[PDB]
Amino acid sequence: SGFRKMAFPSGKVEGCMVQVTCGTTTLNGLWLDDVVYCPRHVICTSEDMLNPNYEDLLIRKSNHNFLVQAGNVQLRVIGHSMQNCVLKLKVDTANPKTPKYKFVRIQPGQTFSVLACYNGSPSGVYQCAMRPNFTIKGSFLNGSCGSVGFNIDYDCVSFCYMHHMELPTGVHAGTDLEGNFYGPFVDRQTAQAAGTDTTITVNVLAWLYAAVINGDRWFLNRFTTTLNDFNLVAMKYNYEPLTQDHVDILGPLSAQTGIAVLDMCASLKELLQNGMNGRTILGSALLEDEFTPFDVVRQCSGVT
Amino acid sequence: SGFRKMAFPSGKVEGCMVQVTCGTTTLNGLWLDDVVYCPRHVICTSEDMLNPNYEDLLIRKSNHNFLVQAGNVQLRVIGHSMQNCVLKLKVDTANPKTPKYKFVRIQPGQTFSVLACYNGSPSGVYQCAMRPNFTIKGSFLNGSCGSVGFNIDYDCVSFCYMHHMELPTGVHAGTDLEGNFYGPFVDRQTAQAAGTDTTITVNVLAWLYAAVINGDRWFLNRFTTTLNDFNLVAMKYNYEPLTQDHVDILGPLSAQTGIAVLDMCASLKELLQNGMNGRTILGSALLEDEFTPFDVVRQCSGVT
Ligand SMILES: *[C@](O)(C(N)=O)[C@H](CC1CCC1)NC(=O)[C@@H]1[C@@H]2[C@H](CN1C(=O)[C@@H](NC(=O)NC(C)(C)C)C(C)(C)C)C2(C)C
Ligand SMILES: *[C@](O)(C(N)=O)[C@H](CC1CCC1)NC(=O)[C@@H]1[C@@H]2[C@H](CN1C(=O)[C@@H](NC(=O)NC(C)(C)C)C(C)(C)C)C2(C)C
Repeated sequence: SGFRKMAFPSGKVEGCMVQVTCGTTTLNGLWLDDVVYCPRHVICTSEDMLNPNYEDLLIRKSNHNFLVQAGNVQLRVIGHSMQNCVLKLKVDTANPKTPKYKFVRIQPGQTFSVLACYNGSPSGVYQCAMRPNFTIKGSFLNGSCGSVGFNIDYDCVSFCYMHHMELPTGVHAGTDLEGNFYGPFVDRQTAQAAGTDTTITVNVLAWLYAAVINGDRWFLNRFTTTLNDFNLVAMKYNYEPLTQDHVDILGPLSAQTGIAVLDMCASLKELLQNGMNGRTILGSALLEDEFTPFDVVRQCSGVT
Repeated sequence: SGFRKMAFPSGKVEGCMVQVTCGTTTLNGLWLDDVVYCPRHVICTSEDMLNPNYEDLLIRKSNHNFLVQAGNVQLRVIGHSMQNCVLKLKVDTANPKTPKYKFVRIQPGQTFSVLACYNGSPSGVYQCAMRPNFTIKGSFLNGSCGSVGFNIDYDCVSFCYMHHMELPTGVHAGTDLEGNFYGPFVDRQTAQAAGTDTTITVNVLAWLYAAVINGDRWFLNRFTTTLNDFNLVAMKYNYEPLTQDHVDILGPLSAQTGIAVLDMCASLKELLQNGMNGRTILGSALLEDEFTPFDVVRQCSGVT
């Protein structure tokens, strides 16, 4: 029993983290086969970051300007390109610890593990959700850039996030491993707005199922509701509208609890309308939306 | 910026996890040098667990009754003993992936990372606190027994916890790596009470410092207080009494925020007396006590 925010075990990603240095900027790189991936703003001075022309800045740089270090071992750069907002540094040495891997662009509301790194050394691992507004609420200090988000499928690491920048709330924006930002952000230090951020309704339901499975049932009331009716309560409380895809995704949890999704929506409506009256659900005094149905099924039926 | 419950990177511990099988019971073992450590109740049938005589039960067992598997590799057992509530299985093969390690007994209020494992395969990693009543609030399904808690100091893994049992709230009890339970618990399926559990006051203060460092300051009020005066508010709210050791431990955070500990206590008193009035601190609608000052300094000044 018990329900915690759990990250994937990070070992397979630890073996891929390197330090990348150009001028005095140091950040983290991801070393897979004979290619090191990092944020392209590694080539910028503090001044450059205000309005950088990355093509012109990159042109001043040659292979030998890029100090790539794996532990206490210097890799030799034999090629450099920019793909969108990532630098790819081609090295002579394939990473002998390269796991089976893929690059995936994750969808809003999906979760991933972050291996927060400094100077190419892993400090810590935690679980994050891609918010509907394509930010994450991470823990990222100066040095953390190029730290990566991932999922593990069997023995296969799916890399989905590289850390680039912090936005004015203490929220985080970054790219996929092809260097495409999640959201409207650009890698320039100028005014930029994250959208209004909605609650991942299907995640909150999954978490209420998690609460039921773990014996927290108090919020389970006498009522039911309709897709139309709940989705009207959702709109008012800045929750994302629930679809039949969502109802279908909740099937395994529904079937494990013998609680119809629409009953669970009725409980949710009453929590949104009445609040929680000083009580807790899985030790939280708030509705939690950073667990996918997948994460709940994984944790509550224990897959490796 | 940002503040999250972060676990140590788990790679060094992943390489130590094995599967241990006796009769039809399977759980996790920790393989260090030529010794595999697991919970001794691996030798029990469901019936045995009610009132086991571990000495007599162990006597029915020989080296060959113990199926130790590292991935798809069977280790050969050349010795077995019981130390307190752990079995030590001596194997022919030293773990080639043995990290630099120590066994430590942690104190109440200290944190550690759990690598939750099933059939000797790591599923996930999360951060836990040894509660004042020597339980933990983990995520542990059938199969999780022998999963371990640890800290990483430099390159040195300090193992501090092995998972043994679940108590009636969905709370967890286990041993150090010498097989001594934390708390009054025994490895028998019979009525057992965890003490009343107090709040780790020094941890809550560390977390309020974390909140200030990250710009959440609203709870910072005009008042101050005394050690005696706050500790009287603490007693009433089931908080552990704050000592000068605690004030001294909060020094680095005090000095980083230029906020006197006793002012921060005054804010805490008002939160305990008035509650939070529907507001949040670092995205929590509750006072968080599972971060040590150490964890706050680590995260908020980024050590690897
Ligand atoms: C990483 O590059 C790193 N070296 O680790 C770094 C992390 C942050 C945490 C403080 C430094 N990211 C940046 O430096 C990033 C690079 C410049 C400016 N960056 C920012 O993150 C800035 N954010 C920002 O200007 N946000 C908007 C665009 C105004 C909303 C900081 C003000 C936090 C430095 C670029 C290219 C975006
Ligand atoms: C591990 O052994 C394992 N195989 O992974 C297991 C984990 C729990 C989660 C369901 C099984 N632990 C036990 O089986 C443990 C072994 C027996 C009974 N155990 C319990 O955890 C029981 N708790 C319990 O009886 N608690 C008290 C003592 C009544 C407060 C369960 C009821 C949860 C099975 C022993 C030796 C304690």
